[PDB]
Formats: sequence, C-alpha cells, structure tokens
Amino acid sequence: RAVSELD
Amino acid sequence: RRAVSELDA
Amino acid sequence: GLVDREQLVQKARLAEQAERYDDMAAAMKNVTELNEPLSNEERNLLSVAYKNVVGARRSSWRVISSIEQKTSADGNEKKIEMVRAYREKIEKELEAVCQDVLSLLDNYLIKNCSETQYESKVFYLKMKGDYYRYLAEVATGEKRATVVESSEKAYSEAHEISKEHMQPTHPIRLGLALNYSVFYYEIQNAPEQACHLAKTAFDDAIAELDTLNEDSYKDSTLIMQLLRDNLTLWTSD
Amino acid sequence: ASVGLVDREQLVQKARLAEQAERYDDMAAAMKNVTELNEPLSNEERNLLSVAYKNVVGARRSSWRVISSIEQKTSADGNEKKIEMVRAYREKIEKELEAVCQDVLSLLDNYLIKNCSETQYESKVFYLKMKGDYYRYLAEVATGEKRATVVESSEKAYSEAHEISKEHMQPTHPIRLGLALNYSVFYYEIQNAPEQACHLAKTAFDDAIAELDTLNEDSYKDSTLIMQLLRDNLTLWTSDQQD
Repeated sequence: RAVSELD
Repeated sequence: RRAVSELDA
Repeated sequence: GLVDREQLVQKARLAEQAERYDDMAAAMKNVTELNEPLSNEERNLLSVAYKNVVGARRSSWRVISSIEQKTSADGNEKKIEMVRAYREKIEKELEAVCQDVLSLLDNYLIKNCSETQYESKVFYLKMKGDYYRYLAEVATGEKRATVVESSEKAYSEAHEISKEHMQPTHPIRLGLALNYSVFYYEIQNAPEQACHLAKTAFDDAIAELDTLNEDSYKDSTLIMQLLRDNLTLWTSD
Repeated sequence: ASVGLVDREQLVQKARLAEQAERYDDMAAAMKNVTELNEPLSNEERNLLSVAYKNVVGARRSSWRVISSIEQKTSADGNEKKIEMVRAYREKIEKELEAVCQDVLSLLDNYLIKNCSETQYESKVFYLKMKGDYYRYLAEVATGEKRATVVESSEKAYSEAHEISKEHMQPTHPIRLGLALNYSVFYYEIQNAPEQACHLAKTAFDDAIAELDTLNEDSYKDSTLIMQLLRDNLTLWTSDQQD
C-alpha cells in the first residue's frame, strides 16, 4: 500500500 | 534513567 | 479577541508533547472558533491534532476490517455479528471526527481566506480532500460516491491554485501532489493518473531544485522521497 | 444488533478485538464486565484484564510524567498564568489516573481476590501483585499523608504475594519473578531503599538460576525474559553505588 504525509 | 517493571507488548 | 487565545495555543502545545491529541484537537478547535486567521505554527497544531485523532481510528478500523474478512470465511454468527458491530463503532467515531474538522474548514478556515492567501487556501483545501478521503476509506455505496466526489473537488481546486501561485518545490504543493496521487491510486483505483501526477510533480520540483535554500532543501526532498517511493512501488508488476 | 452484545464469551471476544485495535479503554470495559459476572478468570482472561488496565493507566502515567517534568522547569521561570495552567492540567491527568486505579483495585478487592479458594495460589499471587502495582501507581503521584497510606497499601499486597509465592510457587515461575521485579522497583522508586531493592532482585535471580538446569524449553523463554530485566535493573542500581 501507498504512503501519505508525515505529520 | 530508571528501572523497568514487568513488560507486555 | 474577548477570550484568552494564547493560553489555548499553549494548551495545544502541551497536549501535543503529552501525546494527548483529543485535548490538543479541542484546544485548536477553540482557537479556530475565535474566528481569526491561524499562523503557520497554529495551522500545523490543528492539522497535527486531528491527523492523530482520526489516524488512531483509521489504524484500528484497518485491523478490524481485516479480521472481519478471515472471520467471515469461518462462518460463526456470534463472532461475525460482534466484529461487524465493533467495526461500525469505530467507523462512527472516525466519521464524527471527520465532520468536526470539515465543519471547521468550511465554516471558519477556508471561508476567512482572502483571495490572495493562496498558501492557506491550498493547505486547507488539501486538508478537506484528506478528510473526505478518510471517509471514503470506510464508506460504501452511494455514500462513498458522494464523499469521493467531495474529495476530488477539494484536491482539484487546491491543485489549480497551487499550480499558479506556488512554486513546484513548496512542501505544501508537493504534499498535495503526494496525497492527491494517493487518492487516485487507493480510492479511484486509477494507477496511471496517480503515477502521472506524482511523476509530474516530482519532475517539476527537480527542475527548480538547483537554487533551493539549504533550509527549504531539507523540507522538500523529504516529501519528494515519498513521491518517489510511491512511484517505485506503483511501477512494479 | 449493535455492540449491546453481552454474554460471557462475547465479552472476552470483544476484549480480544479491542486489544488488536489498541483500544484499551474498550478492552478494560469488556474485561471489567467479564469480571463482574463473578466467575473465576482463565489464564488468558486474567492477562486480558491485566493488559487492558495496564495500558489505560500507562498512558496516563506517561502523560503525567511529561507534564510533571514541564512543571519543574516552568516554575523556575516564574510566570503565574503558565504555572497555574500546568498545575491544573497535571491535576486533571492525576484524577483520571486515580479513577482508573480505583476501578481496578475495586475489582481486585471485591471480585478477583475475594473469590480465590485457599489453594489457588497462582491466582492470589497474580492478583496481589496487581494490587501492589496499582497502589504503587497511586504513590507515584501522591504526596503527604495520602502518599503514606497508599505506600503502605502497596507494601501489604506485595508482601502478602511474596509469602504465598515463596512457599507454593517455584523460583522460575514468571509470576514469582515478575513480583520480585516489581516489588524490587517499589523498594527503589517509592521507598527509596536501594539495598533492599537489590537484595530482593538478586535473591530472586539467584534462586531462579539454581533451578534453571531443568526448565522446559517452553518456560525457559518465559523466565529468562523476566530474569534479564532483574539483571538490567541490578546492573543499573549498582553502577552508581558510593562513589
């Protein structure tokens, strides 16, 4: 699976 | 630093 | 300016360090409700609080959704019901947090952006796309279709604005490309668009990478990695 | 149907689910319900309860520590508005932490320990150690006469568990080792008595080593895990002796 922001 | 008590995960 | 705003931001900062994101979100919601614009720091404290609050529920939801699928194959009524119910319970929490944020975005944050505050309008629209996306992860049927459309409109509008008035290395414009690409891949199931978008945004950033400050160079490359990682992963079958 | 699903097996199943979802509040509430049916708990069930409440209270301990520490650098700078705010928020966490502690302690006193028959030594020890742990957690945040009272309450539970475990359980049993581990920590952190802490940890380690020869390969992994911690603590406690 994909990755989104790192916050 | 501290001592460690019984663990789990 | 008739209740003490600085205290609320300070409570938010505290809560963050205590990893108490529910408190944090409630503070920043209060700050937002005072109806004045948010600083860059304050924007992020809101973004961070709600991202963590909803994230804990996305993570739970996934673990349970997955248990529900091996469980249903074994055909136990009592257990299938129980798991279905508990998944639902988590869903309703997740959606309630999502409305909470989305309502702040529609009725305070985006509303009170002046025509030339392009950075803020983009941040908030991306955020609006994110949270409709999170609803789409757990929706089905007509409900899903509606929030998918709502996500597209927000991500799309943020794209237009960011294309014209922000440079291709800006972290926010990269982050948008990153999340919008993920929307395409995971919710629309459209790999070729996902990749095109991620690639385009990566390439456009590389072009301007020559003359980046050493401060912003660390900020942009961090996000550009993730674009690349995804692309690599997506172009692999 | 919609999670008004109440029979005993269902509740334990909700507890298991909640645990995998890392929703410990839910988990604790399920296991509290199981406990309140007034029947004994299996080994698995005991641990589910233990794990739920340990995680719930552990989140608040962790928060409490981060804020207590912020309160101490903050008071040196002398800002009224901030000193008050922090104080108030620390208190808020304290009250949550204590409420959870009573919740468990009440289950222990009025269900779990109460319904132990004289020869269920393993259960009585688990539960008494637990009781000592949670009175210890109260002691971490108490001050004055309140502190003195819960410190005493911790000692009584840890002490009784010790007597029972010494006679009727072997020195390699994970529970007897865990008790020694936590009781040693009680001594060092709450009583501030390093020499007892060490003696107890050392004695319990040595006694376990003696019987280590003929441990099953199943229980060998369980005991050594805990024995490491005993040792780690001992090493830490005796790497800053009189210098």
